[PDB]
Amino acid sequence: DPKYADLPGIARNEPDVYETSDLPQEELTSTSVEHIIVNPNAAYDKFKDKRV
Amino acid sequence: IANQPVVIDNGSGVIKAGFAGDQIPKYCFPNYVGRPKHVRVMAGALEGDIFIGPKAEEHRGLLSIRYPMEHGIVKDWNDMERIWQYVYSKDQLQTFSEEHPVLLTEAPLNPRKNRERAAEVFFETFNVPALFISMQAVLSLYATGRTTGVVLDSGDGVTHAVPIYEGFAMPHSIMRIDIAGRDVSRFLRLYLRKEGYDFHSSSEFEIVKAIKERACYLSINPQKDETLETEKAQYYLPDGSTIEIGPSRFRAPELLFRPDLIGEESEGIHEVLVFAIQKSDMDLRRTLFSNIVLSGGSTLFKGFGDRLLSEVKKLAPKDVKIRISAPQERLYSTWIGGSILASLDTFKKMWVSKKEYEEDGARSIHRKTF
Amino acid sequence: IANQPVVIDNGSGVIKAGFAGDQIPKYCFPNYVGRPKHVRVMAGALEGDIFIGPKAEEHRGLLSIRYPMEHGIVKDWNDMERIWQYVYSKDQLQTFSEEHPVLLTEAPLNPRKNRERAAEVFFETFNVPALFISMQAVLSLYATGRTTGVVLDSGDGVTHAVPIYEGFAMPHSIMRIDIAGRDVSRFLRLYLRKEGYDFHSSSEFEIVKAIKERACYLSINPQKDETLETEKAQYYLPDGSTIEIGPSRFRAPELLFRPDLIGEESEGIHEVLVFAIQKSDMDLRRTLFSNIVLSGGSTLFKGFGDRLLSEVKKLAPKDVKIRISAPQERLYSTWIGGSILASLDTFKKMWVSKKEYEEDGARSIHRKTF
Amino acid sequence: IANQPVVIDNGSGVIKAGFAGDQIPKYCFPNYVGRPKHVRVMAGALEGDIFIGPKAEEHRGLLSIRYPMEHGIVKDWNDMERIWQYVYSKDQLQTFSEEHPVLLTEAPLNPRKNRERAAEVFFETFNVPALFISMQAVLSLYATGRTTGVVLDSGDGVTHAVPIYEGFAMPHSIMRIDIAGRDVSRFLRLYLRKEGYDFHSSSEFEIVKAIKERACYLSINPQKDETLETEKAQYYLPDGSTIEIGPSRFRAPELLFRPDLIGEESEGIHEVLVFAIQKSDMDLRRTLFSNIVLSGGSTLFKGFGDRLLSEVKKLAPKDVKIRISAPQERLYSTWIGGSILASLDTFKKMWVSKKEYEEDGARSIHRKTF
Ligand SMILES: Nc1ncnc2c1ncn2[C@@H]1O[C@H](COP(=O)(O)OP(=O)(O)O)[C@@H](O)[C@H]1O
Ligand SMILES: Nc1ncnc2c1ncn2[C@@H]1O[C@H](COP(=O)(O)OP(=O)(O)O)[C@@H](O)[C@H]1O
Ligand SMILES: Nc1ncnc2c1ncn2[C@@H]1O[C@H](COP(=O)(O)OP(=O)(O)O)[C@@H](O)[C@H]1O
Repeated sequence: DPKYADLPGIARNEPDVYETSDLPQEELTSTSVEHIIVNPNAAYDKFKDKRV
Repeated sequence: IANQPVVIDNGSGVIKAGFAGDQIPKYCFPNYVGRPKHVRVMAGALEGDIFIGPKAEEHRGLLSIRYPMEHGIVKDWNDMERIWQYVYSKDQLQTFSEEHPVLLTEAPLNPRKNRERAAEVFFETFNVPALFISMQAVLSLYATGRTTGVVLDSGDGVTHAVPIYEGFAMPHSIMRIDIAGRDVSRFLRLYLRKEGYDFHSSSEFEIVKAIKERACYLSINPQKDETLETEKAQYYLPDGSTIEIGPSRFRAPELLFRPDLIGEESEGIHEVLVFAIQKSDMDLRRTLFSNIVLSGGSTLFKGFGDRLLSEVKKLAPKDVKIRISAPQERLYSTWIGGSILASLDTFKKMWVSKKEYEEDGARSIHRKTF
Repeated sequence: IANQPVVIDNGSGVIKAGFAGDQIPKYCFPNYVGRPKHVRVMAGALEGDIFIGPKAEEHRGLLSIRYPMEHGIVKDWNDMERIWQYVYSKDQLQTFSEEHPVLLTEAPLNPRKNRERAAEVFFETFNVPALFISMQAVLSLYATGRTTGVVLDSGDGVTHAVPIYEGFAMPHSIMRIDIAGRDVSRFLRLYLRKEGYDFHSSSEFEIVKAIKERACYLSINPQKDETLETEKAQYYLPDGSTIEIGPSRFRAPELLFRPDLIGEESEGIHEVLVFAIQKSDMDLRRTLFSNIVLSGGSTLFKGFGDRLLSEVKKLAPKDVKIRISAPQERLYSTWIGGSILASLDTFKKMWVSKKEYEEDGARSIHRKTF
Repeated sequence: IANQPVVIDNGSGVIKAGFAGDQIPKYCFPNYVGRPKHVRVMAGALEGDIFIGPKAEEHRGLLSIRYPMEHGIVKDWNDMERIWQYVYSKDQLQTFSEEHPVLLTEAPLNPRKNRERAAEVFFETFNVPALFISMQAVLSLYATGRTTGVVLDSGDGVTHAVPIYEGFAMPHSIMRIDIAGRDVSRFLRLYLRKEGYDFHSSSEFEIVKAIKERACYLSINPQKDETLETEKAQYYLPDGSTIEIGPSRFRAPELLFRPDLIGEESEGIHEVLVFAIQKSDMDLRRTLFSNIVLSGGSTLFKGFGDRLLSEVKKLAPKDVKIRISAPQERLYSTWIGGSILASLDTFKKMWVSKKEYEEDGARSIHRKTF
């Protein structure tokens, strides 16, 4: 802005930025699989005792 | 010295990281090995100019991505060197190998020079007090809590079933197969050129694999569904480009059981699993029928297990109860089973001291892995 | 030891000059080579037989102006020296060629022979201690501070779509079309004869440029705004006369997007930039809309970027977020970015050492600029 | 039909035309698609407004010359129709589609869509009874008489070695690649701008192509001959305008072996041939070392195959005797080999009965084009 006033070869009424418009897995449930979860803390403390 | 044990998931497809006790792998990222495709002149580019991590995870078409793990077997150790340097990054760990008990994993049947070379790095550059390079299906045994069982794995160019029983020396019955989604997605690039889709780059391959993981199902009937009329699902690219599919989305995973599509002479990992069954015994076979584990990130598909179960039924004996247990997060489950074993303190026998590695190395590897 | 460099922002049509660290190029005037046209008679009649600046404006139709910069590519090297001498003079520099380091601007992919010719000047006739000449787009990026950026900019008789990103040398994607406002002014001269005006002098061409930069713009609709009836804006000539205009004022920059009017197989540099985008990467292309940099005094018009916005809207697909960046000092943005680099000690590695040029020259010149 | 079977010499850059039994393709001409760049307001000018033949092969800058085979992949269809109408021109044929058996040739892995378009043409517009679409390297094997061989084609934007062995379907082993001298000559236009030569027309590009085909070669020593300096021999324009040739004559075709000069990652197709070698088998590799064919117009350069010989010598192991075979009639080898195959009785079973084939859809010969 002050430099815009300084030099003569400077145009005015310039919205310098012009942008466009702006607006705003499934097989874990598969029937044939025997999908298992673990809770590793429990089984870990369980098998943890296996001093092998 | 017993600090927190490092859990090194040696993910060929997607490498994972963190320590034991962590119920989630803290750092997770694939086999990508980049450095810029172009050459920066003006400053503004990042520093290191060999990027792996968020920089690579945000600049795909900018870095020349490469892969040393030919069938999950790294050839450019230099890549791993920088990867392991990045393991202690300011974003990552900022610690020492010296400062921690470390644990490694390994898909069996790899050439001895691989794990020997890796151990050279971790006991020369890095200096681990005690370490061991375990297997990979045991992780899944922890995740399932089982001891008896067939464990299928899935990296990126490696997939195989691992028939186990309480951790017993059955290496003949135990199998290993190095083939997976790497060339399946490359075959998808073949499909692309088959119908004029101009795609050849590695970053372009990453995009292809993302959509592959996204838009690829598994029709249970092979040719009965392969010879149908396809809708050619117009996938709109992340850029926005509309791209159809065809039956190719399920055709490419058939290659994993139809190796003749690429011309490879193989059987289908389920048939190799049946061969492992044959290598086992009638009493133990039934257990394996009841105990099957699918793991590895490449196993993630739509209509995946149902189709493969049907194919097994096509090749299974008379009414034997086929049963496949499954971890929901096949990627996580592995690293987490490794987290369990790392948190398992019976590892005292199972580790390898630094001094021992200096004395024997290969002999210490075999004698401690057997 | 070095001294304060001089940020000299040249160009196809206008040169800007000031020292290092300054905010304003204290010596600005266009790029022209003027010299008398008449028979000198009385005493006091200014000798020198080449005049620039106040003498040029003072003797517009009295001095034959020359423009050897064939789209920036100059041929009157001797006169270039003299232009610099005019700058070297008590008027602008008040110094020597050795008393100060030099900074200069370069348009893309020009013939290296020209650069080398200038180096001969700068280090043999003139004796520059240290210099460096490069892309004006880079300097504009310094002014914007952006590193990731497609720089759309035009000289006076040169247009150039410059897709840059963090200094990455992407000359395949980077383009330039050496034709611009100089020819649009020549096209205005075409309009002059179209309305019967034989004002062909270089000074007459300056008047044309005055009205050009004065009364012209980009109407977003081409023929919906062209085919209608105009008012023929009676531009009051500075002579004290008056000439009407009509739609011609906004019709002239349509040629910049429709080169067929002059009979040129170009595309309207915005489309060339779209092709440059097509030479880039898919999701990175999306960022290029965000990485939109606009410059060029030739491009300083009403609804210029707005019409161009509509152009790209009619060209680019959805999910495209153009982020224009066109300040009021796009001319000086290059000069100010040069002052930024002048404030940078990176020039110590990025110079043009006199000594090495004396030793090798050409090969060293390209080893210095590449 | 009991007439002479037409052999379409569907060349990428130069699409010639002919029959069977003959040893000379009837008419030779490129992908030029001209339409005048002006308006014949004066009566008494020449008609057509679309130009194929001496009309365009005599006047170039007047016509908007076009080229739709995007690396062989044609995008125009209406123009192709007119080209085929011109195939039946007075000088050209004066025959019918029904009156003659026609044989089409194609590059491997092309989109089925193109064949569908061809079916529409020669089955709706044209009505060839005996129409077959084939490959291109098999033709070269017919001409050479070989059955086993590495056929390297050389188009304008298509080059790829075709390792064949007795017609055995090795699509995985055989490699297709679409890149050649088109952008090399365009890259030489980049050189032109770097040497001050304002040329932007396809006609100008054809003049550069005359230099390409004429004053260009492959220097077996890349940088040993590149880092030096030539005297830049002078080429004369259609007017006879003197223009230096320069080192470019060998510098530009190095991109064929050094694809990263344009930035596109590739190998230099000889290494892709090595990849095909890897896909083949050890002693069968030796056969193909002894069996290499060089067809296509772009093979014509000094030390071309010799430089590639040196390349493979820097690639192939010791005691590896390799043999190439470059017939003088490279493009005609495909044409004469097509004449050979079209002159066969077994070849009658290759195509499918015209009307029924239309009713058979396209998948039938799509499966039968292998
Ligand atoms: N939906 C999906 N389809 C196919 N592959 C997938 C999917 N999701 C993830 N992947 C794959 O995950 C794999 C990672 O395998 P991973 O479980 O890390 O095995 P490893 O640890 O042996 O590398 C990658 O090969 C990637 O292809
Ligand atoms: N308001 C304006 N409208 C149109 N053209 C202008 C305006 N101001 C300057 N110009 C012309 O546009 C050119 C500015 O673009 P720039 O890249 O600085 O050009 P150059 O490289 O020729 O100095 C100037 O040379 C000048 O002739
Ligand atoms: N003497 C020559 N030297 C180099 N290239 C040539 C020569 N003659 C013809 N050509 C090239 O032949 C190509 C024409 O493509 P063409 O060979 O017809 O495609 P295809 O290989 O599919 O038949 C162009 O690259 C042209 O430069």
